[PDB]
Amino acid sequence: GPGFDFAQAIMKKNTVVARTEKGEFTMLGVHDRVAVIPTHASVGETIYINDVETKVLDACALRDLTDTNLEITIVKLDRNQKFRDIRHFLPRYEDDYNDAVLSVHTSKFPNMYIPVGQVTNYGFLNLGGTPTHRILMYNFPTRAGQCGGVVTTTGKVIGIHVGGNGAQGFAAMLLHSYFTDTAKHHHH
Ligand SMILES: *[C@@H](O)[C@H](C[C@@H]1CCNC1=O)NC(=O)[C@H](CC(C)C)NC(=O)OCc1ccccc1
Repeated sequence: GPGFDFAQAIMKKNTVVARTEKGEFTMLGVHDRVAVIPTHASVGETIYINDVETKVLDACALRDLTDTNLEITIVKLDRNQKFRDIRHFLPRYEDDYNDAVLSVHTSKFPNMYIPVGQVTNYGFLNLGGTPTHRILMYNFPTRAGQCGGVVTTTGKVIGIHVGGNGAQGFAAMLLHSYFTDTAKHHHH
């Protein structure tokens, strides 16, 4: 069946409730003090993490080389706790997946597992008015309150939930190379 045990281990050790001016989002911690949140959360200079105001030391809204939104924002947080390093659970490449789980961690839903079934590399989506790339699709009627939700199969953390049209849901891909130590460049 679905990898419920894996999703639960990821929720236990690597998720927190994040709250911006746009409301609450499940937030996946990736390594050290680096986490991700859907870009439409509109992250600013500070953010609530588990209802604790926290300094946002960096925020990078990912876009691809066509200058198209990827709907992922990576943040660096001023907190004492380190996140378990889960980078080795991220996919190297784009892919399709079987029998995935969507897990939510908010105030309203502290832990929440939804089997969404098959996940297809959808590609381009006009995501409520914003052209977006690298989208994963599942045939499940996801709802408000689920954004940021972590999409997993066993051994792989494959994306975070960003939208849904009433019949399908949509996640932004997570790729391993989003989080490697790289080069020295001016990004703001
Ligand atoms: C989470 O903030 C929320 C989840 C949507 C909401 C309804 N059901 C879901 O799964 N995301 C959005 O509302 C999202 C925000 C954009 C700025 C990314 N917009 C959205 O989902 O629009 C509906 C739609 C999605 C895909 C094709 C056509 C319409």
